[PDB]
Amino acid sequence: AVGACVLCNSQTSLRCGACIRRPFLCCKCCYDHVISTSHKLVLSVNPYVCNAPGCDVTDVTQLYLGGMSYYCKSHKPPISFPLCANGQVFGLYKVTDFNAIATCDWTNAGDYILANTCTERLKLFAAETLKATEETFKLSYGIATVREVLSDRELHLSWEVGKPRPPLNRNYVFTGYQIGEYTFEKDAVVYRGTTTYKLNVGDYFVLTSHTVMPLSAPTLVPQEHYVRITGLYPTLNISDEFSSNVANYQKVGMQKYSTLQGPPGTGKSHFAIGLALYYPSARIVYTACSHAAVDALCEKALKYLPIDKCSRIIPARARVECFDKFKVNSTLEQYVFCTVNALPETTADIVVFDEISMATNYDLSVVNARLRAKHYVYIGDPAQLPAPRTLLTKGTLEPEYFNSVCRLMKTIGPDMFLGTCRRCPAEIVDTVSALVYDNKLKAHKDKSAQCFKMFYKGVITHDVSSAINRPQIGVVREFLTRNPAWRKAVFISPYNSQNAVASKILGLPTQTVDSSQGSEYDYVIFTQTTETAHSCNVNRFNVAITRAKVGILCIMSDRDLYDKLQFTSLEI
Ligand SMILES: [Zn+2]
Ligand SMILES: [Zn+2]
Ligand SMILES: [Zn+2]
Repeated sequence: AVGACVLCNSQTSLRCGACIRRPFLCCKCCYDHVISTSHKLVLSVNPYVCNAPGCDVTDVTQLYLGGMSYYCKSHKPPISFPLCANGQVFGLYKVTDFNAIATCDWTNAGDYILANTCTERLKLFAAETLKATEETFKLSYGIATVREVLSDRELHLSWEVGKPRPPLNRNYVFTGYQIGEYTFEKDAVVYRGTTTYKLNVGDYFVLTSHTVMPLSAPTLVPQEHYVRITGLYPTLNISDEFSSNVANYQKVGMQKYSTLQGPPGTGKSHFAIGLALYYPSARIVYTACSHAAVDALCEKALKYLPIDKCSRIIPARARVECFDKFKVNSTLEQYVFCTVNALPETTADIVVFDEISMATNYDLSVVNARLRAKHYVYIGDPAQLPAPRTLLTKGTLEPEYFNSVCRLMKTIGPDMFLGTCRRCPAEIVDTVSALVYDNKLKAHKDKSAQCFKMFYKGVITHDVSSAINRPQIGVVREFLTRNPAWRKAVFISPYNSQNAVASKILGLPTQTVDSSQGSEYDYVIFTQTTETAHSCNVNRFNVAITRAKVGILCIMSDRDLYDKLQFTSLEI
C-alpha cells in the first residue's frame, strides 16, 4: 500500500483502482490522471469512497476529507477539504502518455507506438497492462468440447454458444482437461497433443490464461561505455573461422549492452557461438523467446563448444520436443541455453538474447530481472517478423515499435551490422537489400538462375478468415511436373489454411512465413495467396524469400512486390 509513483518515483499511499495494474501514483500525478480520464477510484490503506453508510460515491473528484475519513458533497461535515484540489489528491508524503496507456484497449497500432516512445517506467507499466489485457481477453473465447474422435490425429469439435471461437492455428495453444497442451488445424479438424493421449469424448479444452507478474527491471539497463574490455578475457589464438568478428567481439566487451542487426544468413549464430571462443572462460547464457531459436543456438554450440559445459534448460511443464544433446537443467554449466520464460535467477559474464525482433518489452524486462550480467548482446533483425500482437486489429506496427532494441536499431542504428548474406542466391539478396536493408546487404552467392516469379491472382476462398488460393496451388502442381528437382521444396505461404490445402494436393512439407523464420531450405515455393496487409508486409515478404539457399518460386498476388522481385518471370 506504501509504494513508488510509476511516473516520478515519489513515495505515496495512492494507487489508481481503475488501472488494471493498480499503479502507485504520487499526489500531483494521481490528480492529473483522475481529472483527465474516466479513472476516478483512488486506493490507499482504505479506498477513497464516501464513509457515510449506504452511499455509493467512489469518484475522488466528488470526495472530501472530514476528520481522518472521506465523504461526498451530500455527507461531508462543515470542516471538510476536497480530496482533489491544488493539482493534487490528498495522500501521505504530499502524464498525457500515462493516461493514453492506462485507458487504451491495445487494438490500435498507436497504443504500441506510445508503449515504445514513452519513458522507461511507462514502458514497463505499458507492458504489464498490455499482457494483463491480452490474458483477460483469453477468457472471452468459448470452450471446445470434443463431440467424437476419428483417428490418432483427427477429431470433430462442439463449441460454446454465445462466446466467439478462437482462430484455429498453431498460434492458439489450449490446455486440455490437466491432460497437457494441444493445437488444432483444418467438418474434419486435426488434434496435436503435447502429451500423447487417447482423446476422450466430452473432455474440454480452454485457453492457457497465465498470470501476468509485475515487472521491476528496465527493458534495457542504462548504457555504459568502457575504455577497455571489462570483466572478460580475450584469446590471442582466435580460430580464423571467427576472425571476421574480432572487432565486434571487442565492442561487446567495451559496452554494457550491444545491438547486432544480422539480415538472413549473415552469421548471427556464428557470431553468438563465436563470442564464447573469443572470451573462452566467460559464462554465457543464450536466450530467445522460442524453443526453436534456443535449439538453433544449441545446434551451432554443439559444433564449436565443449558439450560438457553446455546445458539446455527445459521447464518441467514441457510443451514441444527440443534440444536433447546437452545435459538438461544444469543451471551452473558455463553455457546455458534457455527460453526467456524459463530463465533461472542467475548471473553471467555475457547474456546473448537472439531473435530480438520476436521479443516484447515484457520479455526484455524479464531477461534484465532474472540475469545480472557484465554484458548483454541483442541479436536479430528489425526487417524480420515481430511477436504476434493478438489484440492489435487496427494499424500496422512498424519495426521501430517492436521493442526498445528494435527502436534503437531503427533510430540510432545497430552497434554492429552483418553486411553479407551467404545463404541466398543473389536474385533474393538484391531484392531484399533494396526492399528493407537500404541496399547495404551484399550477396556472397552468384545468381542461381533458379529464382522464379509468376503474377497469378487466382481465386481467394477463406477457412473462416485464413485465406486459401486453389488456383495458385494448381499453378505450383503444374510447375512441379516440369521441374522435378523442386520435388524436395518446402511450400510456404502467409496462411495455415493455404498450407493445409497445399499439403494434401502437393505432398510438399509446409511452413507459414512466421514459422519459417530462422530456417533455410534448398528450394522454396511461396504462394502469396491474397493481397492483404498481412501477405504484403515487407518484413514477412523479406523472411519468406530469404529462406531459400538455391531456388525459389513465388506465385504473387501483389503487383508491387511482384515487380520488385529480381527473378525470371514464368508464363501460364
Ligand atoms: Zn487509472
Ligand atoms: Zn508522480
Ligand atoms: Zn456520501
